[PDB]
Amino acid sequence: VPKLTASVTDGAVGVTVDAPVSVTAADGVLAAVTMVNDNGRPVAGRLSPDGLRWSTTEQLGYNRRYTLNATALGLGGAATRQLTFQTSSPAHLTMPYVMPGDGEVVGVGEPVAIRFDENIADRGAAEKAIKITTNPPVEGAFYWLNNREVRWRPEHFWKPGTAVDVAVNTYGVDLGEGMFGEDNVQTHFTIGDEVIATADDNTKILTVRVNGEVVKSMPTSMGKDSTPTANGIYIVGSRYKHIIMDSSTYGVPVNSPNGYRTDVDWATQISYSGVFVHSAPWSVGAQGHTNTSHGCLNVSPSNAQWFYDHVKRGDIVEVVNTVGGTLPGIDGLGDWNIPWDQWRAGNAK
Ligand SMILES: *C(=O)[C@@H]([C@@H]1N=C(C(=O)O)[C@@H](S[C@@H]2CN[C@H](C(=O)N(C)C)C2)[C@@H]1C)[C@@H](C)O
Repeated sequence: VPKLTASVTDGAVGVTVDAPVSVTAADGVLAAVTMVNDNGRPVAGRLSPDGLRWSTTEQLGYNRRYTLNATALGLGGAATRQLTFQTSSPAHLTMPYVMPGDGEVVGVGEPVAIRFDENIADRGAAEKAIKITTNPPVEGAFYWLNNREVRWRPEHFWKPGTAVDVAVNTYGVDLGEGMFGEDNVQTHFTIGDEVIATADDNTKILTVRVNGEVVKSMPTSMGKDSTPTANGIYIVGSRYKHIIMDSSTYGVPVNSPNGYRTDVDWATQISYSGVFVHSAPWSVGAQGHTNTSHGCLNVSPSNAQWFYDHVKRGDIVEVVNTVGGTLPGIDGLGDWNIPWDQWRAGNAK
């Protein structure tokens, strides 16, 4: 008689739904295989052309009891078998979100970012549920920025032309304290040209290199000694054609000495802390000579629009020789300031 094997055991509980359920027959073929819930609704499944193996084709649900019926037929006759199991019952669910967006072309400094809408109690599980593929292949590693967002990057800036595939396979995974993934998330992106801009406080020149060659110099005026621009490696973020900056947000009333409601053009964000490269017509005389800002890299209106036009998310701004300290590794765009050994060793525990 034929032999039936399944990837689940009869009477099992807490069966995780991160995996398909499969049925195999030896010494015969599968005539039929059905799987239903406790309202007798069938789960989508597929039987191989050779009749040897069947598998479910759609996500199983949480809190469900499934009944599997299978019948195989061979030379020695027929065999019919049945089992029931129950799936995980989460305490909570969390949903993941991943940047950069799918399809995007990004700069050589862009990390893979996966953000959850709940605190992750088992970072180790989360990391293992995330599969990142790279071509040309390159070693990278996970580091957590806070309790909800993990980052991934190589030791050195990405090589242009690298395809990155990210499969966040969290559905059915116990992420700790009864917390399970709400769904999977998939994304794909590509690394473009190496663009690295360097602001040297010694010279007050912001020089932009594309694949190693200067294509632009910009006189700049960085943060004054009271509020200096931090040295470090910054990752380019969002850009805006026009933006305001209110001191009303952060407590300071606009009708106060240090208050400021300021219309700003051509702003390219390079740190979560609020450092921008932007249009500063009112500082043009100081640019290339004196620092005058609150930290932002002030450039001329046409130098700011050039930057907004030719610089992309993930490109790099390196700041050097100023009187500030270093940008925090965990700023949000400060990832490269954490030494590799510390980054690679991670903080999953
Ligand atoms: C660029 O100069 C823009 C930003 N304005 C700033 C400001 O005047 O405060 C700074 S950020 C500043 C640093 N910490 C403060 C804060 O919110 N915390 C205490 C955490 C705000 C920034 C470069 C433009 C608005 O001036």
